Amino acid sequence: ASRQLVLVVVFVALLLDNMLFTVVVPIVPTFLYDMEFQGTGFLEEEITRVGVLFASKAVMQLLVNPFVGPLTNRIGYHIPMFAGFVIMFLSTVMFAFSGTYTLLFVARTLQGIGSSFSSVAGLGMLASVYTDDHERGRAMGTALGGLALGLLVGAPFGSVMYEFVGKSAPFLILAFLALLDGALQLCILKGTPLFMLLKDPYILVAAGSICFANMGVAILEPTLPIWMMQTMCSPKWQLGLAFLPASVSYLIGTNLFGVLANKMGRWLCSLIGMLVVGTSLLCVPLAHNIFGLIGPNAGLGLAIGMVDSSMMPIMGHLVDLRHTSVYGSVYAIADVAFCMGFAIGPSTGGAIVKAIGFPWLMVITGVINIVYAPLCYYLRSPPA
Amino acid sequence: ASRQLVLVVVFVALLLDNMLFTVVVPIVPTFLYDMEFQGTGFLEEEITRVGVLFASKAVMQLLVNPFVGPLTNRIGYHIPMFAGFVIMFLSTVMFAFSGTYTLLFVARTLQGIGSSFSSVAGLGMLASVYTDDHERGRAMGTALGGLALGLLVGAPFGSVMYEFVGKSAPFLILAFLALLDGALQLCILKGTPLFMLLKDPYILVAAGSICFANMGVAILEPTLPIWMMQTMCSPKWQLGLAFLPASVSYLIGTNLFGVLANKMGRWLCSLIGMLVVGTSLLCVPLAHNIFGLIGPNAGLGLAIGMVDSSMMPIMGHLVDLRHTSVYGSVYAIADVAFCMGFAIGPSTGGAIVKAIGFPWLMVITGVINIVYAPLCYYLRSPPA
Ligand SMILES: COC(=O)[C@H]1[C@H]2C[C@@H]3c4[nH]c5cc(OC)ccc5c4CCN3C[C@H]2C[C@@H](OC(=O)c2cc(OC)c(OC)c(OC)c2)[C@@H]1OC
Ligand SMILES: COC(=O)[C@H]1[C@H]2C[C@@H]3c4[nH]c5cc(OC)ccc5c4CCN3C[C@H]2C[C@@H](OC(=O)c2cc(OC)c(OC)c(OC)c2)[C@@H]1OC
Repeated sequence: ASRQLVLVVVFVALLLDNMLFTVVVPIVPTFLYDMEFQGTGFLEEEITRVGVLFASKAVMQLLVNPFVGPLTNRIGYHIPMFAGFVIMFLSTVMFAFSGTYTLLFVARTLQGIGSSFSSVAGLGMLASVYTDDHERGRAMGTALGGLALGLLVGAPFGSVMYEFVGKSAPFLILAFLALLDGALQLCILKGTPLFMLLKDPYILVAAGSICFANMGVAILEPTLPIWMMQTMCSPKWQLGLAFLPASVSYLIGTNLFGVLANKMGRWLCSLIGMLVVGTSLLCVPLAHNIFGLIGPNAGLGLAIGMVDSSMMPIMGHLVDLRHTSVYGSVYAIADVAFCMGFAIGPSTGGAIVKAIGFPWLMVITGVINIVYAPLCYYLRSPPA
Repeated sequence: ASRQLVLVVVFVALLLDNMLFTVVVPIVPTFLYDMEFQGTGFLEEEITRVGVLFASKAVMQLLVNPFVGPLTNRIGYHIPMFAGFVIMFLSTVMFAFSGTYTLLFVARTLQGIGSSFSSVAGLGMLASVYTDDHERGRAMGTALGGLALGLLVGAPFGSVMYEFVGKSAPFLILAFLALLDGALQLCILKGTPLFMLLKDPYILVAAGSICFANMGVAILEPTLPIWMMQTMCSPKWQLGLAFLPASVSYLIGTNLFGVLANKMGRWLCSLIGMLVVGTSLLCVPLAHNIFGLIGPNAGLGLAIGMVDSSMMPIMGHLVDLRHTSVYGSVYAIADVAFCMGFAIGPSTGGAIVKAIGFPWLMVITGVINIVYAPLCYYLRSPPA
């Protein structure tokens, strides 16, 4: 029993969750194309179903989030984390051994449930173990940076491993890593609820800004590989590599602008980030080769880093100013915003790409971001 | 008689016209203040009249512009140019000796008529003298360079000279320069009309682009000095110097982006420059000292330079692609945009500032520019 073991456990759990989220994007469209028969343009018939597949995790996470907290209060913290590891291992094995469409849907649903359980339980355990105030910050920083590390490491992993070792290599590797995390976890040892926090306009503006900024990436996952295979004629191992700028630029932007944004005002950072997201999504569907998506994706990642570094401190400041705040107050609002974006984006986006073209979806999302960007003016000098 | 005299005549005429347009900015409100009266404040009662006074030039420029063409065809070019000198000299003398509000109105009106006549006749004479189709570009370029140069030394001239020499000095100097231009002038010697060009959407979008880009500076003239004397409490000689960044930044931006815009697309330059304007007009009314306007004014000038350097070649290309083009079709389409901007901006700005607050006007203009910015996506790849 030591304070570092819980940190390493939460680190590995969040890394595994984000890696399993990201790895699926290069793999599902390629597998669905391969099972029927770069050859054919029949993917338009399946776009609504591939889009609805991705939203299952967000929908189940939203459905299961409110019940997690009371369970942790009445039966502790370790058992919900063990449940999360078991569900994650079941999800990864089901992904590895699935052959049809329904099995992948079940895998995504189970992954959503396990992710919600593991996230809430791990945050609770890290809060409970450290009781120094200042120390909690350096622990939460490392644990939350683990998510970005997993996102960076796992984006081109699946696409490269699918065409070389097979369809069951990355999922079994993630299963072994989850088994290691579970084995490590085997050796261990209030105020203003969220629905009141979402009742004031100042928090709602920030949450909507975060959701609309992340919908650029939310609706680019299930629709970009299909677009690449239909038009660009790129090989199957480069589909995951097109998302590397979206992660590297995000990490660079979040570090640099967490350093710099306090000097020139946070609302200006949010406005410029939203505008850059809109312009980047507008310029995305003009590329005729894989090298042409290096620019717009990088700009997109930089603008999302802009918004995510300029909005969280504003949310914390508002919660401290007008309500009573706890350690995880900002986390619940951020998670609700992310899940709402990931659950509303793909489900409507698939319908839009069947009804009309893929570029019109990008133009619509960019225009929505640009129109919403002026509304960040409200956040400056928030009244008590 | 030669070909380098007409160039200097058109140069001096455009230079003096722009100086007389710009030097009235910090003289009218200060004259009203020191004729009606730290300082008791009532300028909110007269802001509407001050705003309406500035629109007369644009209004009867638009009213008189259609009639100058057939007159030039029937009776030549030199006589309408000499009439411009006579009307401009009358306007500057009237500005020098005016004491009441009606005289300033009629002087501005005369300046509008003289500016329209001088501009049309001068461009006609420059086109008539040169008939090489290569040196004509340099001939227009020098005159428009003088047009740009006037607005640099026009704004921080009246404000500085007013508090040190008096109210009758700069107008008399401009009158002497006008008489010199007339003395120089004394020793001298068709397709797709405009109303059909304003019928296709691809030109109307560009015209609205230029107009809504210049409305930010159009509504900033009559209302910024009054705001400065009401809040910032600056001396009377610093009102004119607050517009120098909007001139220098505009010149720098127009040079750089005329060099650079073709590499990254003209529509993207316009889209980026219509958002810098919206942010600049939003950060303008937050300053609490004179030194806080150096940033937003420079940004506004840079964005206007971006738009004006990325839109004119688009208009020329569109007119060549879909219609029949002449020497100054882009000139006419730009004039109809500038005059509409200067005629619609100040009046409604005065009404808004007397109805709601001054900062709300800049917020509305910035929101309008941001909303209209996505519509520049249409201008890429226009069909034939
Ligand atoms: C699945 O990806 C995630 O799930 C994370 C990211 C979401 C999004 C994203 N997805 C991609 C998928 C790709 O595959 C092809 C490629 C690129 C991207 C990008 C690029 C852009 N990107 C940003 C990532 C943001 C992460 O969230 C946090 O960093 C965070 C930080 C906090 O501390 C301040 C929080 O506390 C308040 C917090 O509360 C919930 C969350 C978020 O959840 C952990
Ligand atoms: C009165 O100001 C004008 O009247 C000129 C400018 C309008 C606007 C402006 N006003 C100010 C007043 C101030 O006092 C306090 C301070 C700052 C500014 C700024 C800063 C920003 N600025 C830009 C200036 C632009 C000029 O117009 C052209 O340069 C032009 C070029 C062309 O060549 C391509 C044309 O041909 C197609 C053309 O056709 C009609 C016009 C325009 O008309 C001549």
